[PDB]
Amino acid sequence: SLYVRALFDYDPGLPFKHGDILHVTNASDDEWWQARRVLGIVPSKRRWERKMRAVLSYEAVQRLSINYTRPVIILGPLKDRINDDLISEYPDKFGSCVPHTTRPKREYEVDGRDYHFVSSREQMERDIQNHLFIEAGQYNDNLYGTSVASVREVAEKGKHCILDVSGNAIKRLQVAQLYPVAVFIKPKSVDSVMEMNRRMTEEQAKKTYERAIKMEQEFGEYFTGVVQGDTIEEIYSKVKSMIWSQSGPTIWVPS
Amino acid sequence: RQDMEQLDLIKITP
Repeated sequence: SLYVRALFDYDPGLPFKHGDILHVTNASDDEWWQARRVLGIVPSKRRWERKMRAVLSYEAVQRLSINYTRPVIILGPLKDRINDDLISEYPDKFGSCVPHTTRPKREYEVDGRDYHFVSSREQMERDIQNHLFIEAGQYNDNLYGTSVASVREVAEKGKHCILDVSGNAIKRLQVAQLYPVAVFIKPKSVDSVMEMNRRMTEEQAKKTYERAIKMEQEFGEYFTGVVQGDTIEEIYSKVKSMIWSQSGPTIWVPS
Repeated sequence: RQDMEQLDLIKITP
């Protein structure tokens, strides 16, 4: 009774963006809801789902008091640049995890600083099957991954764990009860991608643009926010604003 | 970490 996260942009009536939390003040009408927007008229869930079937519509959400600092996952083109900005400019606000690997420790490496080294590939496989990792992968036949416990340690000491992970990790963290701020940075156009990345050609930028549209579709239920902008500085402001807003002690979580 | 930039991700069941 009744707050929902909108999973689409709506341009009518109450405008809203993918990620916005709406207070639905009246849902009696099958086609149209009245809604408030926890910073008008909006399509009902069934109406929007009919339009899209012709599916991301609304997700019910609720308040939670948490007792840890939320991990941060930035997705989309520009994520590497923004993650770099955050951890470098704000080292006292963000922490990173130390990943695990089965690759052998090399001469100048330090366990617990470079990696948590795992002596047996079979043991790391068991741990992955036992859901001890939020993300794992292979390189040169060795396994690598970011553990639930490493993220929990950062969250519990009071820093935001900046995670370079894919969208499938968001779900894993929700299950672990370490709800992340998950922000997708959505490009406006291929032109915009080129504007803010004068490195790429208009074939590379097009592929990047394409990949982002698909990512938003695939993981659109899991984002807690979506940001857009015409400059990197506008984007970066909006990301910091979103991190602040979604920091709690009080936060919105799926119902 | 160079190696982490080069991963083929494995799906975590379920």
